[PDB]
Amino acid sequence: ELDQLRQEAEQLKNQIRDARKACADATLSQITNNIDPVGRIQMRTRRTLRGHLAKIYAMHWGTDSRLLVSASQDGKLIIWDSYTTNKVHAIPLRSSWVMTCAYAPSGNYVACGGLDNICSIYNLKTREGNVRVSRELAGHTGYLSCCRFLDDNQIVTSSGDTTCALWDIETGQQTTTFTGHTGDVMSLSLAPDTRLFVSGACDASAKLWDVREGMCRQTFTGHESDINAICFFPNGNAFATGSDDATCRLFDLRADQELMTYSHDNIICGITSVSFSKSGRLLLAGYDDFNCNVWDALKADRAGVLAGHDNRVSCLGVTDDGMAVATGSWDSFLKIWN
Amino acid sequence: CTLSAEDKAAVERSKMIEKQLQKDKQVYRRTLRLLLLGADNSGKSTIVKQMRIYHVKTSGIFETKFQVDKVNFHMFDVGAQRDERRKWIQCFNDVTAIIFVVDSSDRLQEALNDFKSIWNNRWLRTISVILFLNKQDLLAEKVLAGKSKIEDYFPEFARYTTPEDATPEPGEDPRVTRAKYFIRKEFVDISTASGDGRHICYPHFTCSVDTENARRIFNDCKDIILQMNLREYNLV
Amino acid sequence: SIAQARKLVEQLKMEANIDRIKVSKAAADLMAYCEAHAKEDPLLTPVASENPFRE
Amino acid sequence: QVQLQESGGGLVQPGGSLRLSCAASGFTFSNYKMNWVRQAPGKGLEWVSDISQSGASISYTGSVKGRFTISRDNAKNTLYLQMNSLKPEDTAVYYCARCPAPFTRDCFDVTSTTYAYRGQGTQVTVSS
Amino acid sequence: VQLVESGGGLVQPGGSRKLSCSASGFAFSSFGMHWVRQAPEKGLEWVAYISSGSGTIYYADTVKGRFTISRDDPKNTLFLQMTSLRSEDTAMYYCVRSIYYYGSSPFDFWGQGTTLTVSSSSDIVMTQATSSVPVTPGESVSISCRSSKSLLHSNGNTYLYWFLQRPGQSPQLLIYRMSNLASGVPDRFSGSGSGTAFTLTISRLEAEDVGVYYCMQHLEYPLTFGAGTKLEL
Amino acid sequence: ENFKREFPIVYLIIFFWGVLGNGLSIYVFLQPYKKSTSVNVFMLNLAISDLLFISTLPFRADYYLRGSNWIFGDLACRIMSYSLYVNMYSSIYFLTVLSVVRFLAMVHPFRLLHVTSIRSAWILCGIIWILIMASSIMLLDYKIAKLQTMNYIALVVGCLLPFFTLSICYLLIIRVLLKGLRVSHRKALTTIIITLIIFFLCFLPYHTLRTVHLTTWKVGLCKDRLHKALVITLALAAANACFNPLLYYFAGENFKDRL
Ligand SMILES: CCCCCCCCCCCCC/C=C/[C@@H](O)[C@H](CO)NC(=O)CCCCCCCCCCCCCCC
Ligand SMILES: CC(C)CCC[C@@H](C)[C@H]1CC[C@H]2[C@@H]3CC=C4C[C@@H](O)CC[C@]4(C)[C@H]3CC[C@]12C
Ligand SMILES: CC(C)CCC[C@@H](C)[C@H]1CC[C@H]2[C@@H]3CC=C4C[C@@H](O)CC[C@]4(C)[C@H]3CC[C@]12C
Repeated sequence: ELDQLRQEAEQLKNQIRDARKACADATLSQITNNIDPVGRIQMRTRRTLRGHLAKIYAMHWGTDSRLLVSASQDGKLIIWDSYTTNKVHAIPLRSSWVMTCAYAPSGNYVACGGLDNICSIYNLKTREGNVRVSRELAGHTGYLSCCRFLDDNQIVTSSGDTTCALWDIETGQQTTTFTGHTGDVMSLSLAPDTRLFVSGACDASAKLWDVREGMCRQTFTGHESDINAICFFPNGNAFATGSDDATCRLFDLRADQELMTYSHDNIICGITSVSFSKSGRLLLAGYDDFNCNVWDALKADRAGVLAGHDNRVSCLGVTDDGMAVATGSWDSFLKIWN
Repeated sequence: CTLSAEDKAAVERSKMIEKQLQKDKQVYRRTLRLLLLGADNSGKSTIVKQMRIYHVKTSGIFETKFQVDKVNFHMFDVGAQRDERRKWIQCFNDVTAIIFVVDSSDRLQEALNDFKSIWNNRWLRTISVILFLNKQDLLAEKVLAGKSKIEDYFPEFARYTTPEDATPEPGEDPRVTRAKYFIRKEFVDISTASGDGRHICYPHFTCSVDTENARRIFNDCKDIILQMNLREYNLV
Repeated sequence: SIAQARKLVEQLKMEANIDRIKVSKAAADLMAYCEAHAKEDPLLTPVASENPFRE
Repeated sequence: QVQLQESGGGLVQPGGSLRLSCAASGFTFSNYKMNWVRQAPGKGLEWVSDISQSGASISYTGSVKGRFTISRDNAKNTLYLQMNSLKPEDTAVYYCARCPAPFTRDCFDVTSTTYAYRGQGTQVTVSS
Repeated sequence: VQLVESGGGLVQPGGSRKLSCSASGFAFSSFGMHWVRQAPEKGLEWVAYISSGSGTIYYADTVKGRFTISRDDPKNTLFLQMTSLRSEDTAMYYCVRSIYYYGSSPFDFWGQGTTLTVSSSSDIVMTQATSSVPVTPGESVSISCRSSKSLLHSNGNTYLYWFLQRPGQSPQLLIYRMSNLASGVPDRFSGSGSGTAFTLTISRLEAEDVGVYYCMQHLEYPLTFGAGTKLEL
Repeated sequence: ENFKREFPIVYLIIFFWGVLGNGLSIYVFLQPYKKSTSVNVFMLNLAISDLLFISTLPFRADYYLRGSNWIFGDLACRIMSYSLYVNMYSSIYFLTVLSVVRFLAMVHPFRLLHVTSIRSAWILCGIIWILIMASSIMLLDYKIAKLQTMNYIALVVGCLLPFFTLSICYLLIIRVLLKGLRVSHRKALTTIIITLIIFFLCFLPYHTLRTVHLTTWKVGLCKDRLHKALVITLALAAANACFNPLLYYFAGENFKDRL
């Protein structure tokens, strides 16, 4: 009875695997064997932002590549100057278990959310002095993992209830709900043009979504354990997944299969964060073994290590102009590098 | 000097922010943060009621505050989360004293596996668990006047023969004490099997009418603090 | 659970019946994009004089 | 993609010896502490056997002590469960579950109503 | 979001005057507070300053040590004493707040500050063009100003403001740091510059865009102004 | 008039082991960690005190080896001796305040009276350092000077008072540790008792012997045992700089974490 439908689902899996195999006769490395290696990349902690009491789950850059928001489990959103090390704002949260923070692309707003299932929107550029709460977005049944502003009125929030949700900030009501993953969703990455976003979850699968209706375009399944971080390539035709099987992998949307895996035997801890630089030649991944590794995204070898953190690296970010990378960490310190 | 007047008053702003961050750091370190774990059968909510007497629809975490002797405790019961917990449990690596509550009267091997997985979890090591072997009364009626036995679901209990008890309750029947000790021993076997020194488990025999559960967290907590101070003052 | 099998098979139809551009094209496209933007990545070719995080 | 296909299962008599199997693909097998979990009708999942990464540390639920044996051939990517003297109460559907993350000694939420690195399962029945 | 003050009026050339301020509409204790004074048939003059978390209290060079700018974060007031009143310091006082952080817009909203009257130097100079420039609506005016010292710090920004005033109500900020438009200012006002002399461009000069176009520098603390150009219809 | 006993090699050995034990310590205290709390300010103070003391050591070693060699050097003899034996009386106070901090942490942990790394800790550093210096700048001058009353008033407060403070603090900590026993309490008890015994060793033996004759043997007579034992105190005081690295921060995890 029902086993007929499940067997036909297995046959659909078989045909999908056959198609993905037939569209590949050469790996990324063969096509990019003759490209010049990046050499050794050395990056030094130019600034060090301190002031967070507890571990830092998330940081998000501003679009001006100078402002920076970070969330910490003491329950602070702090906004930094990151040129000078000044604290532009220090917002206290109502729930001190925030897993994510986002900074509006205009620079007007920050959202944090976290283990309270609500995405709180904070208004920075108020005519009034203090940063007050725009609204709370309460429609998720599991902790918020990631949140990204599309604009001042649309934010995509990932959750531990296995669903991503698109919101309308004026109304506070879900414009769309994305409901494909079986394991809870850990990271989120809007496309460069904000027509799509990839989503990595605790089912070891990444899903490409279309944020116009709310249906999954593609599913990418190459990892072994659950996927902790995702990030589109600058192009928008690829993305890198930072997983818990101690690997990073590059998937591309158009071929729709894995391109390379960025792994080395010495690494036996999970990835916590990924980021590309500006040209996508340089994938930066944070690890549980306390130090970010810089990956040549086209050779698949390490070139450079951001080893300066006492605890695990919980977040990463490259500036929109690419001048800097900031790494937060569970030791409660943010470091800017160049 | 080499920065304008705008930069000056910006730095005055950042320093005024440091002043508030320091006041909050003084608030944040004098408070002890307890993660309360447990199952559906465990009297977890009743223990929370016990500290409340001692002290919003889809809320994803709960939070109760109590103080024992001028020390602020801050207990984080988990609310509307899903069944899987290998991610949101990492948020509690730097808490004092996970408070694990189990249903003693029994499902008990499920509690043993929960304890074993909390204990051996990276990012949850270095946290000392405080077992509340709950529902002791129900365990008494289940053993002393019951057909259900611990010999099944746990074959190595027929050959148990209680160790020399220090000072049980006078009303406790030898069999009641034997089972009550076997269950606690069953948990402490996991506790001592892998957590060498950075870990302690503080078992207790608590009931639904137990009005000393707040103090038994204070004493354990005090002792968990003392071990941390011993390692950070280089005294050990 | 029957509706869950329904909605999985409906989805697995979509990823199956979707077009895939061969991997050669996508690898070449990423390599060409990296070539296009190498000169202005201030983390790969380190900044010459203008970087805002010195001293 | 992480697959775990169970084998075995059937209608053994109350006392018979029925051997389960578990083909595994899509992950490097040797790095995970795998499990056996079963679901007796009308009840939630319970954990049964807990073979380690290399076959060293092994644990059982009390009710299957001595009766059940777990092995794993990391070269054949296969998990096993030797069921003997199958008393007429362990007639559960038997799932082959996996550790969430490699290089680890604990297994969070393996018996979760939702878990993703579990298996389809197999059924065991008694009395006929 | 109002700033209102008290007192003010006739005073003797040696009388103590307690010129308070009231700010009961915003987050007082996050803002720098200046004072700026308007000489009646003249331009308007910079006065004391008190930063957020009173720790920097600058003063002018003509009143330095006379009237003790203070603060009261609870009561939300800028209490001021004053006793000397050298017969020409009596003018129209303004209470401007300013917040200082990256991207912030200082000198945004000014008070009223009544017009008490008496009954009887290496600063910068902000010189402007002809103080009238009569133009009818629809034409693009380009009134400018001159700075003696180059207003361009090595940051990369020019610390030049632009204000408008009206026959009556207080002034406002149009474009702070010579480019960035203020909040409630129409996109018709604009700004461009080279470092020492440059201008703001308006397009559709309606009945309320008429007034005196003052100007400020913000590199050092004389916080100087100009005589102001009064555009007529 | 009883110093003609050149037992040199001891000073050089102490210099070597102390400088290796203290340079490492200052290096690893110099790492930017969110260290633990304001407790490494005190150990940094003690480390620098010990470093400057052991740095002064080689030249007085040269003096006691070649009697007429150091007096050749310069005016620095007086400043060296007088205002660099400010170190010993300051090194004592830093270890006694470290003991008070440990007592507060272990015995009274729910009273956060050990906080403020930036500056409510370095304020105490400045107070101790500058106050000791100032109390020493009343009588800036080895070559003897009339310091009869000077030693007695220095002993009653700068020598014995830390003893009645350090000993009581560590005994009160020992009261707790007695009643996890094995792993933690035993290893804390061993470290505490070893610190107590070695402190009682050096310090007391240099002080009491130096006082007696700050009363007897340059104003009166002596015999070989007294001033030879006298060398015992100088040598043992020196000897400590060797143990201070291993004593306070070899068995601790805080410290051993960094390196
Ligand atoms: C910090 C808060 C409280 C205030 C601090 C109290 C001060 C702690 C340090 C003491 C005073 C400043 C440092 C002074 C050093 C000298 O004073 C020196 C001891 O080092 N003299 C004596 O021992 C004199 C002892 C007399 C015994 C003589 C035997 C040999 C000792 C050395 C002098 C020999 C005299 C030579 C024959 C005439
Ligand atoms: C006694 C001699 C050796 C010097 C005394 C130590 C000095 C520095 C003081 C300063 C800090 C003091 C503590 C402040 C806190 C208290 C109050 C109460 O809890 C009992 C004593 C106790 C714990 C004090 C102990 C005495 C103390 C340790
Ligand atoms: C670290 C210590 C030495 C600080 C200096 C003084 C010592 C003597 C002081 C500090 C605070 C004091 C202790 C704290 C308070 C108590 C409780 C009660 O029983 C009275 C005495 C007793 C037991 C004190 C004994 C003496 C004590 C330990």
